Amino acid sequence: SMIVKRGDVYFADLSPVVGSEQGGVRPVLVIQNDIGNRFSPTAIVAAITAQIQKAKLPTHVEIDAKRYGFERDSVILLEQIRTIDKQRLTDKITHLDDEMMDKVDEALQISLALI
Amino acid sequence: SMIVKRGDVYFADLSPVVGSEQGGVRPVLVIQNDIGNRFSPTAIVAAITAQIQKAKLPTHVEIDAKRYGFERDSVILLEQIRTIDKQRLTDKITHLDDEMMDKVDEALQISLALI
RNA sequence: UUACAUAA
Ligand code: NA
Repeated sequence: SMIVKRGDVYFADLSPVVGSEQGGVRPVLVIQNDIGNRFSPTAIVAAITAQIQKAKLPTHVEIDAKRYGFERDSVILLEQIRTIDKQRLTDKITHLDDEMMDKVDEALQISLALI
Repeated sequence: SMIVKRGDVYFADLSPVVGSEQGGVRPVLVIQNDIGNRFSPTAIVAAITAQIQKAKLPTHVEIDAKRYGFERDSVILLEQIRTIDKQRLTDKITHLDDEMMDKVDEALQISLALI
């Protein structure tokens, strides 16, 4: 399988889904550790949306599109995470810096009560 | 949406899946924080399996069925996470104690590179 | 009447 790295953002097809799950083709952020990312057929990712541009919850991290290379201002949803097989991935969009990933890590810890 | 709690174990159908995403009806462990569990229509869960013969990865936590009231000795796969609509949850099996959840937390931190 | 894969 393709190698990916924590911090990578890829388009992925998350369909089909049930109820309030996030579906469709959308950007996703790789949040699995890099050992699994190297050896496993699967990655763990967080959904990104543009339906909001500002964080509503402490599990949200805003992405400034111009700074980070996105089409529009988006938000990473650390309450919407899932293990996906790498075949769902298509094109790599970008790789987020440490400033962003530190915010992602805090949001993930809150999301999963690891605080 | 129904109230669930971190530490709860429910059956859920994780299918349909692609590739090596954990599929089928199986127990899942709620790992989302309880504020999210109260206010959101989705729950973040980890898949559980009974294939205890596979090599134990650092993202795996073993469940002794006699102690914890399961049908057979099982393994919590913290590399297999899903955010699912609560309507997927069916029968409640049990609620895991703090000793078990401390091991889950450690494995989750390894899975998501939050060590 | 409830997987496979994945950690030098
Ligand atoms: Na693909």
